[PDB]
Amino acid sequence: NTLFDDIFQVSEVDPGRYNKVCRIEAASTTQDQCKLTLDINVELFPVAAQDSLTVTIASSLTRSWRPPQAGDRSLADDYDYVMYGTAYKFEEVSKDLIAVYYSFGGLLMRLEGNYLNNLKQENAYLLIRR
Amino acid sequence: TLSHLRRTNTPIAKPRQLHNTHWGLVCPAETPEGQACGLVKNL
Amino acid sequence: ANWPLPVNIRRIIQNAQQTFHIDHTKPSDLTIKDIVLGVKDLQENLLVLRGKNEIIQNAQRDAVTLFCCLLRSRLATRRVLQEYRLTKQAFDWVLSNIEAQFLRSVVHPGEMVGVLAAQSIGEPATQMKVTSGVPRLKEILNVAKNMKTPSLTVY
Amino acid sequence: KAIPKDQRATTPYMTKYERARILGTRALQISMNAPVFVDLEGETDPLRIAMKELAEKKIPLVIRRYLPDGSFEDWSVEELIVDL
Amino acid sequence: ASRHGQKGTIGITYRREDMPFTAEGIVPDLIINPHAIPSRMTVAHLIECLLSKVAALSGNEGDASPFTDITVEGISKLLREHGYQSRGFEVMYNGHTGKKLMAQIFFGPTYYQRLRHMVDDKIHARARGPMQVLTRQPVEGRSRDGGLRFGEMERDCMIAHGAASFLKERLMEASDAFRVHICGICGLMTVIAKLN
Amino acid sequence: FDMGGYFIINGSEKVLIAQERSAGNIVQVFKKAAPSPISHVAEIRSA
Amino acid sequence: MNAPDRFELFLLGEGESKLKIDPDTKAPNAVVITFEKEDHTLGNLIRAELLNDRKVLFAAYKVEHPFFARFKLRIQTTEGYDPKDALKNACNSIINKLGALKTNFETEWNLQTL
Amino acid sequence: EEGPQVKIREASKDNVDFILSNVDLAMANSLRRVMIAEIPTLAIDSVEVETNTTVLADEFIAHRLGLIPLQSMDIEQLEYSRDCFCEDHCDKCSVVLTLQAFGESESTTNVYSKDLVIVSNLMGRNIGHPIIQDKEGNGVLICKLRKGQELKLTCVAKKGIAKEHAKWGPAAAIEFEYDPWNKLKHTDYWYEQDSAKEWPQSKNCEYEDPPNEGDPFDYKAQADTFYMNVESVGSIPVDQVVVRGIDTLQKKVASILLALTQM
Amino acid sequence: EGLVEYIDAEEEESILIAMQPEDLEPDVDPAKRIRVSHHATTFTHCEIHPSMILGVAASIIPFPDHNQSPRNTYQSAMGKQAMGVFLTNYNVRMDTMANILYYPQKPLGTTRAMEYLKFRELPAGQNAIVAIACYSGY
Amino acid sequence: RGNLMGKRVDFSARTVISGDPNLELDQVGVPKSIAKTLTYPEVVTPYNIDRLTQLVRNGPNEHPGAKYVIRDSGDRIDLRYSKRAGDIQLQYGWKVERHIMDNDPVLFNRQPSLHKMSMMAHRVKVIPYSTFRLNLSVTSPYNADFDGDEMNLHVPQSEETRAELSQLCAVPLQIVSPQSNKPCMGIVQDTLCGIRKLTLRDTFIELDQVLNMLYWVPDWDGVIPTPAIIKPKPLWSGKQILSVAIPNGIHLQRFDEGTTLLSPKDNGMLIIDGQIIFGVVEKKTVGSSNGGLIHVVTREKGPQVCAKLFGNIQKVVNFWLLHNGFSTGIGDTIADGPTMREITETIAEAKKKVLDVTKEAQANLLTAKHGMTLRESFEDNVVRFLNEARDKAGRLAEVNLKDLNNVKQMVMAGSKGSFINIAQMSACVGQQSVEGKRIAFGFVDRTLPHFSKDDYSPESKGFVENSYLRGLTPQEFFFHAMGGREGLIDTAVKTAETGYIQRRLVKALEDIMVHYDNTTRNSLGNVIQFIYGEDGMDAAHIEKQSLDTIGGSDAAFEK
Amino acid sequence: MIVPVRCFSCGKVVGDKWESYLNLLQEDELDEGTALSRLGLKRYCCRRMILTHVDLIEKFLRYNP
Amino acid sequence: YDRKVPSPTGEYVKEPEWVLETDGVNLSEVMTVPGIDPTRIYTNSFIDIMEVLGIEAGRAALYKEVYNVIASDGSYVNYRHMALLVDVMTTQGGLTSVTRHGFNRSNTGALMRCSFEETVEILFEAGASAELDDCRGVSENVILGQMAPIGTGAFDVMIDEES
RNA sequence: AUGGAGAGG
Ligand SMILES: [Mg+2]
Ligand SMILES: [Zn+2]
Ligand SMILES: [Zn+2]
Ligand SMILES: [Zn+2]
Repeated sequence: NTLFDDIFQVSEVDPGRYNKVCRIEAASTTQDQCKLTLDINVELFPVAAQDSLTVTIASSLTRSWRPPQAGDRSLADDYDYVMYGTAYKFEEVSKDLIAVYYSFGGLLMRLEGNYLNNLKQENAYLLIRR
Repeated sequence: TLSHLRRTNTPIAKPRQLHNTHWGLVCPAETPEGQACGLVKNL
Repeated sequence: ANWPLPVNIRRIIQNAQQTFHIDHTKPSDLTIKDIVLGVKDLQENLLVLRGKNEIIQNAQRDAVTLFCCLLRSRLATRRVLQEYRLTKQAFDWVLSNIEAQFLRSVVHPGEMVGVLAAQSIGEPATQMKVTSGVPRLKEILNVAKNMKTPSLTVY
Repeated sequence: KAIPKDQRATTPYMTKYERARILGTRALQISMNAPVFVDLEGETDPLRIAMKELAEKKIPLVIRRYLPDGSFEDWSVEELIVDL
Repeated sequence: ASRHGQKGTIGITYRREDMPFTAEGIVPDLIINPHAIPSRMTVAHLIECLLSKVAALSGNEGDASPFTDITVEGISKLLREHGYQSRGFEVMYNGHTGKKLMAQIFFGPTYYQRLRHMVDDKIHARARGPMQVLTRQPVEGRSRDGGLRFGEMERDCMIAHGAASFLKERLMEASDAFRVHICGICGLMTVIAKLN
Repeated sequence: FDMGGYFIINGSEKVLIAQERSAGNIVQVFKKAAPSPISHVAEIRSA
Repeated sequence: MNAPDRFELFLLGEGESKLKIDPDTKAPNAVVITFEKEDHTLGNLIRAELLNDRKVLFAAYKVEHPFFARFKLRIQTTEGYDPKDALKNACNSIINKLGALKTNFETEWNLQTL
Repeated sequence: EEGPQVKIREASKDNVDFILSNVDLAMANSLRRVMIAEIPTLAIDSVEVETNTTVLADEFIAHRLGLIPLQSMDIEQLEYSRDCFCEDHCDKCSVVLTLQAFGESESTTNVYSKDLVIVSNLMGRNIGHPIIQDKEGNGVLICKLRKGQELKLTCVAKKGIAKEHAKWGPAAAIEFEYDPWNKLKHTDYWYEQDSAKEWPQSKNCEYEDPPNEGDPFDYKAQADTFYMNVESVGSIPVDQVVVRGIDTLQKKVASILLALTQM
Repeated sequence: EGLVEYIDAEEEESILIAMQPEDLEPDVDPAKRIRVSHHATTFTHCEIHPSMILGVAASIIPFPDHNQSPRNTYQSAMGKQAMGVFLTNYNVRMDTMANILYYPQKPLGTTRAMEYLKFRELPAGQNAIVAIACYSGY
Repeated sequence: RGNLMGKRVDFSARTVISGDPNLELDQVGVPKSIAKTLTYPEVVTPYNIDRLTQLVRNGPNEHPGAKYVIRDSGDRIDLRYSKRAGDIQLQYGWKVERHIMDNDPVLFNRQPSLHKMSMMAHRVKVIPYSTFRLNLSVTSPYNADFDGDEMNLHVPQSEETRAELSQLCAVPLQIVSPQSNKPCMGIVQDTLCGIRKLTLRDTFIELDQVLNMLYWVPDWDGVIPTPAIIKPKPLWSGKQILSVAIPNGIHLQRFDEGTTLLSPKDNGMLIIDGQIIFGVVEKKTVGSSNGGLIHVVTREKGPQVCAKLFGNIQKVVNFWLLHNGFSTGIGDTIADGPTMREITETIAEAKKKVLDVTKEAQANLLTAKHGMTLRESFEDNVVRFLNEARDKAGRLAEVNLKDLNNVKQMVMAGSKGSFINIAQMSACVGQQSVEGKRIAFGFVDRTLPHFSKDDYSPESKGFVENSYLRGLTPQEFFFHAMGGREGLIDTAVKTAETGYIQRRLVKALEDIMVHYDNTTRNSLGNVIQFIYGEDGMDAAHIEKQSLDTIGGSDAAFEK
Repeated sequence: MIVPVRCFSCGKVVGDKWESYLNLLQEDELDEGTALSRLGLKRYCCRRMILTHVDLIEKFLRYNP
Repeated sequence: YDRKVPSPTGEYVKEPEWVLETDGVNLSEVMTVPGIDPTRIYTNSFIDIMEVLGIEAGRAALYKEVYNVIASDGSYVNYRHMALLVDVMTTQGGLTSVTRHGFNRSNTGALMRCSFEETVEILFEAGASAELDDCRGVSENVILGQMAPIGTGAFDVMIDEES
């Protein structure tokens, strides 16, 4: 099923000598002890400043990648920007602060929270809408 | 042919180095490589 | 700290926490005796020379001293149990693999290393305020009575 | 004189030179149609057959390792460890 | 070789289809690697390419005289006046697929000169051939159908490798090999070996 | 276009390369090495 | 000297067939077909027309060496769908498109001047 | 019709400038490749030199003789010399044309392509005739003769493919451009200051709409609109060049399909 | 008429040579090269042209002042190995070996020194449409 | 020395070399004619009697064929002249001299042979054209380019010696060299610049091209990797598709500068389980370094897997670069206006400083440094100032360059380029030097007749303000010519002296090896080292590791 | 030698344009650019083929044999 | 000179001292001067080190110098090779040069030493002194055209009935 | 065969 779900507020956008991928820095609008850094393909899904994106972590929607057929098969998303990556590091800042590191084909991601079912697994479907 | 008809040979302190007095008399670039470098010069 | 040593240990360690898929939230099924006596018996099998007399044994321990230092530094009980948390099977596999790679890293008898050394020194010399480089090397090899730049470094 | 089967201080592992020598000699024997002691299983190349015959330790050769003093230690191919 | 010490041999030959092509349909008669530029610092190669391009378009004779005030800026301006990229770059298409190339290519006329050395005049091979009369070793020279000298350094290499049998083979079966008879007393080649 | 300046020996075109030498009848002083007893030498090649 | 003949780029040799269909042992229900005496001109087109079929999982071509005029084409389709049929359908699609294109160009040319 | 579309912009005896609509990149590029190489053409393949007392060498002349553009209108009802059962060459596969020249006047007696005289039987087929787009009517200049210099030889032209040799090339340079505004972003433009001011503007930009800065990148876009300009050497008419190209590609595809039927 | 003198090095030791004839007369373009202002006055001789310091094989090099000197040397040593028309009467001479280029061409980028070397009349190479690019990797 | 220590041999060849991205590392492109010329004797056995019969039936001129047939009596049958070259009944025990065929072990060598890597055993692949063809990752231990280079190839004549070549002199074995305890082979040129251009985070590859690259890998499992981007367009990344070439179980970790497990500048290098996690792949990774990827793969998976890795990486990267494109023009040697202005004023203030120091020294106010002359201190100051000027202008030009600058890209990739190249092509080529000193006075109290006597100004003593882009002045050109001349001279002298010295070293350490007691001795039994390398380890199987016991405080150590 | 029959790069015929080029040069007193432009040599490769060429056959015909 | 020195707290910390460089060498009297550390004093002349401090110190100094020359160009050669060279240069008891005056005066085989530098005179004096050749040298078996007892040829292969 | 010149990495 679903592993994580939260709404973040884009606080910073950084095009570090790039033109297709910009590193984003957002914070949770629910938890004051939660933050997120995430590389985003702006050329596909543009992310301006002061935006409120809906972020979700899933494990499904291994075998070879078959053709899309979204209007034929179970897409299980209807989001705007979906990626697939792999967790590679579980960092513990404090006992009440746990950070995780995902890697989406080079597009890295650092999610700092507290309360998680995010285990070290190839399964990492990051779904973002609005 | 032109190059070979204007050649300078030198038998035997630093006779291989391009001396300052070679200005306007000897070509600075045109010289054999490997062995007889600097010794064999062109006008 | 960084020095050329025969067997790599870090790559073996990170190959143990992958081949066995160990989680970092589970107590190790090891014992103090297992780790301590295990590593202490691991150094016994690291043979370079294989004589039975005292001299050969001394030369042996002297030959494997540094790598034994590295081994003890990397396979300390604290480090083994806390830094990466290795299980029993994983630890034994690490020991066996280290011993194997050590026996592989031994120079093979018959190795013409004289010519190999001469080539290993002569070859980079082709790619070359005191005197340095080729002329200095020439001075060194010729053992020159008079060197072009004699120096006295006094502390 | 010689050296007894016990108290042999030489490396129990077969060196690369010893391996290349054994494989070479055996492949030479096979190249001159010598009796094969292993199942060919499709292999016809004398070198490859020698390798497969080495992996099964079906090679009846021996190695006389010379010591610089003049002594020598004997190591059968069946006894030598091939870790390379 | 070009005219700036940029020498090199032909790696391969491609037909006009496999060759990359500009929008004008022009295909390069020659393709050189950029890596042969920064390490050797032959800027005048690029400059003479630009100048030859402008002189080609304008139909004039490009002045590549040594000490003149003709700068890359002026040439670039003259090139831009003809409707091309001032820095000589051209958007080309991959001949195999027809798809555009991400990076543009420095494309233009350059005076190249076919040198003296050619492969068919260099290629040599001898399995066995004529020997010398004194040393009974393979003769010297490609024109004499000779063999290559297994120099001392090569011997050193084969020593380093440890291939003793190979070293013996090169110095016996490959080159010269003689069967001699030796006396068991004096130990010299005095023996009058009356065979048969 | 042939500029000449060469000889013809047995059908073979030969060329005499200019031979460089030190100008004679010129007085030159040279500082001698340290192990040498003499310090300076003023020489001249007479032709 | 050692250069091969020019007709070896379009004329088949002795015993050489045009197509060599081999069962791909990598993934199930796949095929590798060896095209002889053909280059990118055909391979790129066929491969591009094999990706238009939505019942085709994989489709790629490659020329293992520019010296020899030949290329391999790996195709993988869904279960119950033989890849040869996909190849034939793609080919016929190509033929139809080319025919229509020819007709259109002819009808266009029949309205021009000078 | 129903599929791909053509929009002829310019047309002449030597050039055809048109827009190709509703087509895949691979098909257009393959069409280009076929138009460049795989179109059958007639050109001099054999040269029998009798007397050659001119400046130029024998095969030096044979080269430019082979490079001469010959008529290839009815080349399709001609046959390959490798397919015909005749010994060497005949009239059903090859076209024989002689060349006889000799210096007469004190001035330099030029030798062009107009001096080539068709000898073999054409039997109705429009073929072998050297293309002369020259104003004076001379054509391709073979060589130059002095006062007492003579050139006597016999040329044998055979059916060949430009893939075998560039002399059988029916076309010169084919202009090819898609997406003049780089809206597909297949090209990362190099620049120093401004990427637009430095790079010139293509002619094909007048037929498409300029991108708006208020619009994001169209990632679902493909290459549909193409701009081509095919130039003929003279051997085969431009329209016939592209038509024979299409038919050639179609024919080899049909040959592969035929092989599929055979296996 | 006492307009040009013959000067050897020994006499060159005691004169002041002007590099350009414009260095006798007493805002700028950043593109051009930086040249040192003439701080000398008592000139006795002026250089004909600075491009005369080069030789025959080195005068064929386009923009030799924009290259590294050993590259100019390499080109000077490889210019003697290029094929072309070495003599017009090549067809009546019995040389042991001779190579003549099929279609020689006079370079698009020439030198004012090439005029006297007759290189545009007897060239040794062709202007090839070159492309600096990474293609097949061959 | 000429007939015994090194004599000419049979069964050899020599040809001009060239590269081939589609050849394997342990392969060599051998021309067909050479394949027909060189021969190997093969004894007729029941295993190969058919193939040998076919080879004899083909004879010479047609490869694969044979040259001679040796019988029991020892009579040599010449197949090209024999009346019975069509009817031969090969008896068991007969020798057949067949042509060199594919997958045959030959010895590839290039002079000068400096080390054991100069002679390596390759597998033969018969190809058209008259050129020896080799991989681009074998060009470094051979030290060779393609500017008319020629190489030699030798052919073994028995089974034991071809085994000796295949088991000792084999190229995959010679990957990790016992010289600098590091791999002597790596990815270079277009493959390096390409693998740099591919692993960029902006580099995204769509479906079709990804499929092609995937099929370009011979060791591809046939499984399409799940794309990094799912919606809106299914896109892959360069890192993702490059991971296909990397075998499983490969773990690489390297931190460079500000690498904090997130890499804001996408630096460093993290690869997990044969899958690159993050970092731009270039010379520090895919190159021939100590802790490089090649060393790891070789020491982990083996030599064969490493050579096959060379193959895969080369094929994929060259394929992507083929349809991407990369170039270099004069535009990549041009800096901005204000940049060139700052460079010019930098050189100006430099010459101004030199002027101040000069006038100071001429006023006898200069105080000599302890242990050197006033004049020496002056020259040192001027030279140092001019060097600092060239470096200042050079960095000023390097900062101005963009990331799209092709030359700068080749510098970043590590393919070919450096800082000084940028500095000289665009900014300033700097001060010329002869015999350690600046251009001396060839003439009396002056360097050239165009200057006045006693002119120690920079532009006189051999300083060049202009870059290669702007063009050098006559004086500057002549001085630079002097410098380059000295360069060539001392280069020739260098390689000569190095040659002789190398010979001496070889002849000195000739009869030295390790016996079966790990005792490094000679021909007299004299012990050089009781234990070889003072530890008994081979230089090949040795990696630089960190001893984390010697560093840190006692508090951290105890903790 | 003599004017090349066709351009190397593309393959356009340029053999019948030499005498016309000379006529456009000396008779009409035009520059090389306009002369090459009127001959339909738009691409600078074909333009090169004539602009770069040197007719050496004229010097060759001077000999009697 | 800057220097890494163990701090009393533990970690190595940069502590910069003053070092006197010197043109001129006479180690025999400089080290005996009161004021400096006579245990760290060093010269680039290993020939003086060999005379003053011993043959082992000369060994270490020689290796230090060679390694310094190699690393001066930014290159890197493993320890065992250069150590082997220095060892073979120092095992005779003194500093043996790599020339005809040095190692070529050894008690090795005549054929081995005749294959380098002075050939004829060596053969002459060997023929005069009547020297026995061990024939276990590389170049010697090379001349004899035999499989030299090096590498693969270091041992022998026989057969023992185990079938 | 000896001897010599030039060139290639
Ligand atoms: Mg080279
Ligand atoms: Zn006797
Ligand atoms: Zn016929
Ligand atoms: Zn053209």
